[PDB]
Amino acid sequence: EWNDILRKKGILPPKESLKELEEEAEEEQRILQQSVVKTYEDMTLEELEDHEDEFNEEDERAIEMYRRRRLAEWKATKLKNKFGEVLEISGKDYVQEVTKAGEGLWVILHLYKQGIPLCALINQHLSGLARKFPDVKFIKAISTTCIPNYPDRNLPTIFVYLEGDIKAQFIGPLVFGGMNLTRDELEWKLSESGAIMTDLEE
Amino acid sequence: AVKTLNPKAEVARAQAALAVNISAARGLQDVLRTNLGPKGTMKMLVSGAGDIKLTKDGNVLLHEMQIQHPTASLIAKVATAQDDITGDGTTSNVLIIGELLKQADLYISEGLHPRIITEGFEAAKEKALQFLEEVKVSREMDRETLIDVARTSLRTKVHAELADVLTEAVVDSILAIKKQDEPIDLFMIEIMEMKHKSETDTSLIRGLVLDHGARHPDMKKRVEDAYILTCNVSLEYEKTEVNSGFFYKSAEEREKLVKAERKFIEDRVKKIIELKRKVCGDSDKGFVVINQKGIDPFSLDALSKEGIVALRRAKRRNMERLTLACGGVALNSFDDLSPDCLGHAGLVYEYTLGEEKFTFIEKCNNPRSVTLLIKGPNKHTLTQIKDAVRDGLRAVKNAIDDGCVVPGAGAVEVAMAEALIKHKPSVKGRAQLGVQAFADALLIIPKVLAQNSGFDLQETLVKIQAEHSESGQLVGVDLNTGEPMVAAEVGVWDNYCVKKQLLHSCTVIATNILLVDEIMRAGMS
Amino acid sequence: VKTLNPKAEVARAQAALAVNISAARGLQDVLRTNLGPKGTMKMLVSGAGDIKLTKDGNVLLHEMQIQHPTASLIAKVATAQDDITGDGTTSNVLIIGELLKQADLYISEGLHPRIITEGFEAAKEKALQFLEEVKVSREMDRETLIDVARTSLRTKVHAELADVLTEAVVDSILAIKKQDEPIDLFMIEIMEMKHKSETDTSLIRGLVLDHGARHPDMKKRVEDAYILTCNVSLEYEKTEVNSGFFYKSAEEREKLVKAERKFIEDRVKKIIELKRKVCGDSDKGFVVINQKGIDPFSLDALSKEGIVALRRAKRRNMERLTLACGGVALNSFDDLSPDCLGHAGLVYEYTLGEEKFTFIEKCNNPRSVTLLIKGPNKHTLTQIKDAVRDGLRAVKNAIDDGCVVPGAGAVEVAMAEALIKHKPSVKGRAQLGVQAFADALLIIPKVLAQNSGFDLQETLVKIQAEHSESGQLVGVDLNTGEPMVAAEVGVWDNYCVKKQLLHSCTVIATNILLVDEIMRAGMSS
Amino acid sequence: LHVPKAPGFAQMLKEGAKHFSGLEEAVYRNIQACKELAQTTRTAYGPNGMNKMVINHLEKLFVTNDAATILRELEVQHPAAKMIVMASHMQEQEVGDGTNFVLVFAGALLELAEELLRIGLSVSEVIEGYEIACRKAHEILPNLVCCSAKNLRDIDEVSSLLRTSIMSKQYGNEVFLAKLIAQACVSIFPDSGHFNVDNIRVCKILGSGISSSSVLHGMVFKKETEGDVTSVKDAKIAVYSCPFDGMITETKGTVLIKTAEELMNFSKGEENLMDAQVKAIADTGANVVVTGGKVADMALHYANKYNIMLVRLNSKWDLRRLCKTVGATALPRLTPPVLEEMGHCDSVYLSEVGDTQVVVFKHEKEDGAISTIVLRGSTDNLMDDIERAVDDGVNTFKVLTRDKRLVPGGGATEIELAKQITSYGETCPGLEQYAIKKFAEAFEAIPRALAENSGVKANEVISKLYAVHQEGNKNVGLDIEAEVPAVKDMLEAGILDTYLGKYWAIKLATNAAVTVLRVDQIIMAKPA
Repeated sequence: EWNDILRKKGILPPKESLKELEEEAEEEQRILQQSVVKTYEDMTLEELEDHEDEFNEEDERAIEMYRRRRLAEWKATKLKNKFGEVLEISGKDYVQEVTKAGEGLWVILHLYKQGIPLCALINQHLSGLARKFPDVKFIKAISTTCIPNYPDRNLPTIFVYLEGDIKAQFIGPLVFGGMNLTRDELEWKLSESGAIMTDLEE
Repeated sequence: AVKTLNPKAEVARAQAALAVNISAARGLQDVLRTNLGPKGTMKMLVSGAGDIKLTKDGNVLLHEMQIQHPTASLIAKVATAQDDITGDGTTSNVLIIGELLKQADLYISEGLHPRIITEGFEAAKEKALQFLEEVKVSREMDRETLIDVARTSLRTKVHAELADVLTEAVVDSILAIKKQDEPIDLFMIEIMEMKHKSETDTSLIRGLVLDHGARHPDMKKRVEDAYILTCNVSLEYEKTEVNSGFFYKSAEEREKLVKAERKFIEDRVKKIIELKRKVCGDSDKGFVVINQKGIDPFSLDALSKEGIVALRRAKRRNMERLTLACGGVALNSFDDLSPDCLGHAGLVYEYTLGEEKFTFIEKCNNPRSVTLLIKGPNKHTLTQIKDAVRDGLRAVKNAIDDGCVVPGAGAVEVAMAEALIKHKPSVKGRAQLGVQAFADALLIIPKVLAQNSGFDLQETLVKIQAEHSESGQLVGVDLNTGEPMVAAEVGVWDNYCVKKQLLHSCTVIATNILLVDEIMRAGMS
Repeated sequence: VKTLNPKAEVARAQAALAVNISAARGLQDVLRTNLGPKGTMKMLVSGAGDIKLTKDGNVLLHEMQIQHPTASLIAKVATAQDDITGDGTTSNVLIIGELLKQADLYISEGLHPRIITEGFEAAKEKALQFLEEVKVSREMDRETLIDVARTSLRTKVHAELADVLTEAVVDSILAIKKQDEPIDLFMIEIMEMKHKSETDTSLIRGLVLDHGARHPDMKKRVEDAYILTCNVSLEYEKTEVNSGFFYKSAEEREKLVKAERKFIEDRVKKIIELKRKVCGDSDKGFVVINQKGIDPFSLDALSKEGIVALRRAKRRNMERLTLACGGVALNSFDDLSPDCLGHAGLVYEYTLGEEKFTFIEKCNNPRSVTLLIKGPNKHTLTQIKDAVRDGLRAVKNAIDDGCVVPGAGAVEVAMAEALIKHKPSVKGRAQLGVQAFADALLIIPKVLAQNSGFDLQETLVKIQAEHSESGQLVGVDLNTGEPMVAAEVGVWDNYCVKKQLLHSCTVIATNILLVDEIMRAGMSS
Repeated sequence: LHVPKAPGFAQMLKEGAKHFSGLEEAVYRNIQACKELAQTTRTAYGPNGMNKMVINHLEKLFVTNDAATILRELEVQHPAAKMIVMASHMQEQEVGDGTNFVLVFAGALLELAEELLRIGLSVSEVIEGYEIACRKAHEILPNLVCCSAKNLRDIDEVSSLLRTSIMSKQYGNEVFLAKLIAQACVSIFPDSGHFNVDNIRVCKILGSGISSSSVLHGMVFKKETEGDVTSVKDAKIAVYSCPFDGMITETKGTVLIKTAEELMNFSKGEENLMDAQVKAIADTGANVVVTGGKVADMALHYANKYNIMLVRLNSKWDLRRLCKTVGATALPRLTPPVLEEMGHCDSVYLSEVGDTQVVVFKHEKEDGAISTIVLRGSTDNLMDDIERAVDDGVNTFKVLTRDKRLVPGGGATEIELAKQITSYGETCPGLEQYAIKKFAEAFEAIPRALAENSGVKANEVISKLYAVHQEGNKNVGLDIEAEVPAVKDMLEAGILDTYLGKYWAIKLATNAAVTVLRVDQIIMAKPA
């Protein structure tokens, strides 16, 4: 009564506010439910192999167009699978790959001294990663011949380079310390460098 | 009530449930009575994107208006099922249901718990169903029967001149069918969508028409006589499925490996052209190859170096179409080859429509697959014509299925009305009351027709009912001067089984609507 | 028309019709349950946390928070009806809404409402002559008016309240200044005395006032009292023209102070002299009452005297006591005689809670009396006040003329049958409205069937077929529903009641049904 | 001041749902909107047809006097506007000119329809009257032709005909563009059985104005020669649809080495193989090579040793068009071609054409399936305007190849049709005579615009033209920029028109008219 008369006249009490927030949130919640079916035919590339449970009609215009774009995508992605073995170049050439390493290609510049299970396990993880991402340039070597008399208490130091610009750093075991460190966590860190797009729990 | 448990629970009591259902149905019937009949209004339904479709079809009318009511949702669902089954007079369904509920409202306005009305409606439905079984007349299908059936049932969803041209085209259409096989289905006949010219140019094609033209500027634009090679063999390049690569020491080794790569397409092409020449190619004996897979430019050039006809990527049903049009046996591999697989076409040419280039095959000796071409001013008119021809072919199928045609244009339902009135003092009780209104139920059908025509309702109605009562025949409704006059003599009928299913569904949905007692929005707590 | 003012509600013909119909449906359906001695009892809550128990239609209309055009028209019309007659006002809205519902079924059938309007006016006229010819006279006696009061008291309240109030009202109308001239109840007041049982309300000869000795040192019960009715200032007054006192010593102060209370004391000495002249010793009662106030000085000056004084009473109190005690009201002391005095037999005081009361009874010939309502609950007090008002209204509408008509559906069904038989005379589609108009009165008994618990059509047809060769004066029973003659129990109702009922209902229905378009203009953007 | 909305249809709408019903809401609103749209662009497509410009959302400028582009870029919220623009688009797909005629005629017919529904006729009566008048017009129209198209081959006839389509642009110069278009089209038309509009392309150059444009039987490419040697007089042109590099495996062509001599002759064998291939291709007899794909530096080196011209392109359309033009052939292998499959040109010159490098093809043979038009101007909008005029002329020519029927210009035909159809509709029974007569009277809207643009008084000359049409003249029309009532003949001045364009225009216009008038209710959903 009196409060709503106040409301017509004044705004001294606030009580009619904030009832639009949950309204808009629920609107968007109902809206975002059509994204599952919007791209049902626009994601899978095996739907042709999924005959008799995916076909209702074929317009042969946008769907053959989908095959065309899909095959272009496939050829573009499989023309780049050239790697998969971490390689040991020498320090003499080092200037030629710190700089002349290709523009638009990430370089995981790994430096290490073999012998500690830290460096050994890190080398194992990156070598196994090479089996998954053959589109990434891996480099392994002895830092002593890469950097003269490099402090041996600063290994293994991960370097992320492209066009001579350091984008990501992971210096020493201070960020990799522990035998509990695993495959997916390394992949997670290199994804966080901005090179890879994947998903992990933690 | 449960609203105590769920503060976000919307509850509508039994009386409230009936009230809201009735309001929804009344709105639906008021907007739908504008549709059926050759005099029903034609509306604009436009989406937010601006997509415009102009229709007289109740179903597409339903699915492009803004609907909100769960009861209205169920109405649309059942009407859509009816349209799926036969697709004609769909408006009659919902109008009948709405007015049945209206009469039930008029009576429930005096207490009178509705289950008695439901059972009385069931009994009256049974009696009227037997009456319909009696009243229907049988005449075997022919030129006049089917042409008049199409001309009559077509105008429920489309105008007049289109109805006439469509009737002629569909008379020419259902003739490539078997004698006694009933080979008619949508899987077997195709419709062309091409925005080319006005409506006075639409026709039909016994043969087949494809939207794919020459892949290379050496092909043939027109073949006098062609032998057809439908094939389901991969001709484009493919990768070895174990991912094998090339390892060599010399560039000439790379050359030899390239030759090794090409040899397989080479010998497939060799086999195909060898069969072509062996059958014949000389002296204007065109050869056509039909594949649904890719073709390499290497294979394209290899086959086209001698000007063969071959194309790519047609609809998968076109392979059935061609088997029953050209006659040649289909194939999936060249393990076994014989000129038996060769099809035949009496004329092939091309005509490029705008950006798109079209091929046409025709002069089929025994065509079992035919296609329909329609050209109109724009998209909305072509969608409307496509829907109209779909429903018209549905009606033609329904007519040619059985050999019984019921008269149309309002006679049969007033006949049912009077017959049910006669039977009424035998229904044993207050259900007669419902039965009474139940007769008044069918009362709407010419009434709406009378309503659409602008004639005053009660006078024409009592005229019609008196005309039927005095005689025993079936008198129809005039749509030019309103004067009662029988309609079966000008070529007016309607599908018997269609009305059977109509009455079935209408009664079932009517009792389902009337038997509601509680409307909830349970959930979202 | 949302262009001239973008914020303006514009509704077309059917929109206005539908909203009016829906509002009328809601109102009538709500008010079905509020008539008969077996109607449903309504509880209302004001905008403060205060509760009123009502069976009155106008109370319900003006307590609902309803903002609607038709509802506003209903509230105004029912307010006027309650003002004029004030009984069975439910019938007004029931008739109006039922006629609306009827005419809906035919305007929906394309009947333009004007024709139905002329049909309704013809039905008005014919039913008017029928009620005029079937109206029957009877000399107004005690028992006749007992039955008439029982009618309305079973209408608006329950059994025992009716049992006491019929007696109360019939005795109330007996007390009158002039039997042969119109009575008025402003001389017969209602006072609320909220400390006793619901069965303790009664009628008291004379008047009782709510204010007592403003200077309390007086007696407690006096007998054989003469009455002084004065309207003069008995308290100190300052002249309108401003002035002041001037002196130079305290002796002048004493002189001026003692001379400043001289005029009022002269007035009270006039009064005391008149008292002693009218009666000396022997303890004869002598009551003085002034409309205006009395200052404490003269208050004590007369309280030391045995005289009792009353001040600040209601303005109509003195005007009615003029007749009641037989005296003449005094407006100044320029001349005076004992004739202007009134008299009473016994006067006593009674205390309660915070207030006390002055009882004036044993009038020599009671021509003004007072009704006292004693009850626990204030809303109960107000409900009993409404009941007594309805009873007095009904007895007045009975006594004013010398004719009365049977109720409880009897004459209703009578003119129903008469109009049904007469309808063959009238012409055009308006005839149908006449039928609907007939159906109008049909709402009246059947709701009683709904208010009794019987099948509506069953009782309706029993009563309709009860018609012998001559028109039976047969209504509906309140315990068996079987047709029963009205004269045997002797429950009737006033003629002009149903007369103005028909007048108002017909005209308001015309106004509702002739409308074309609804606006909500007047919004300054 | 409290009133809700009616339960029912008004209460089952969505929140964003809007609706218009009956003659009141739907009909008056769409009729007024269509009249607005017609009046917006009612000042163009004439001898004086005043060009109008617009800015788009894409922030590109457009100065057009044919309604097609300006309406297609413009967006609306009125469905009937979508209907009329789609009608114009269908006209464009049919012929592609005079997009203002359909708009004016539609506006006039919708005005007359609103008047008739004011009178109080059924929609069916008016619609059938218009359809009767439509088919009667279809029947009478072919009886009105004069001086149909003879050959479509001579140059002067092409000038005289296409200039008529040209007056809609560049009022200050006519004959120059006529020469250009006539020469180009006579060069390009095979003159035997077929044509494609794609057979003609044009090229734009920034710089000097129209005075320096030209036509070359031979394409224009801006590309620059990789090799130093350029511009042989007349020579053979070898074309490789495949890339210029050597045979590379479409799979991985890896190499493995076990001993030293393998490496010793690795690059030696590579260079020798490409040397042999390039040597053979040179020995084919040509000196001009235009590849499709990228170019190999060492193979380019051998070409230098063999003195070869190298050009690489991007458009496969251009590649196939070159095959059509110079007799070139597509070879998807690096194998040397045969002399039958050879390209030929009397001039392939790498030059500068306004401080922009150009590769020009020219034949003394004047042959080729495609001939390019070099355009000269100073601003891109001028390029667009001249290209629109050129397109009008060339599509006039293309649609006139077939359907060689002609129609008088100047507007006399429309008034002849109006008078004749009114005379016929004077006898119509029922209530459709009003519709038939107003259909004819609608043919006065086109001369209304034709008179308002030229700066002359409209109604005076309209009355004079009716007076002289009473004498029965199909060839008398307004004098341009007269400023004073004066009319004369049009066939004299070559002021003519095509039959098929007008026929399609009127047919589509009537279809749209019946379409819109058949609409009885409008329902809109929630806006996107």
